Amino acid sequence: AKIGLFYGTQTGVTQTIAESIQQEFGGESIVDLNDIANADASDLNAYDYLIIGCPTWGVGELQSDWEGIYDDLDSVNFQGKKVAYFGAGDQVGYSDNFQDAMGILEEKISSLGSQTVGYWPIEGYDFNESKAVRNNQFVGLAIDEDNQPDLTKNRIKTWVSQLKSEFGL
Ligand SMILES: Cc1cc2nc3c(=O)[nH]c(=O)nc-3n(C[C@H](O)[C@H](O)[C@H](O)COP(=O)(O)O)c2cc1C
Repeated sequence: AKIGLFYGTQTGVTQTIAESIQQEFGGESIVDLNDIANADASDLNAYDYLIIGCPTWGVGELQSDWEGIYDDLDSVNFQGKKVAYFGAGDQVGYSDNFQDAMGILEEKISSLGSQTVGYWPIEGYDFNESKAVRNNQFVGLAIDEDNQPDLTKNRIKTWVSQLKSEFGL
């Protein structure tokens, strides 16, 4: 597929969101799903369009599989590649670290010559601080199954429509 989606998950939510995103794009012919736990950093080189999914755990920390491959990211060819991001978080229980993991990954990957695409509005959420927020907007899709599960389906629909316009679809 032209789009490679790499996700990490601890309690399965980010994987379910990833599957939904793949479905919304049109399925396997359009988006390849890859669990970062079973990947080598070089696997990301096979795609020119990437989607990076990761939930936040601990206190604003990267999900363990992403944490484990983080130091290898600088060896990947991200030069001129368009990269989108999504994450699962809990804005009520972790208002000061909402979606910090997505922010950490974008901050690292965007510093490696890539182009972040898929910015998302912060207005549909209530939180205090987030490393995923730059210039008053999220660096990618923020999903909250703990507090806003009813909004997930339409958020994904909206975001994917937005991304197609930015991914050549
Ligand atoms: C112990 C614990 C720590 C968490 N830490 C954070 C955090 O710092 N920020 C946040 O946005 N959500 C945090 N969450 C919420 C998770 O990101 C959320 O439940 C998400 O759906 C988990 O996704 P996953 O199932 O893909 O692992 C935490 C939840 C728990 C139970």
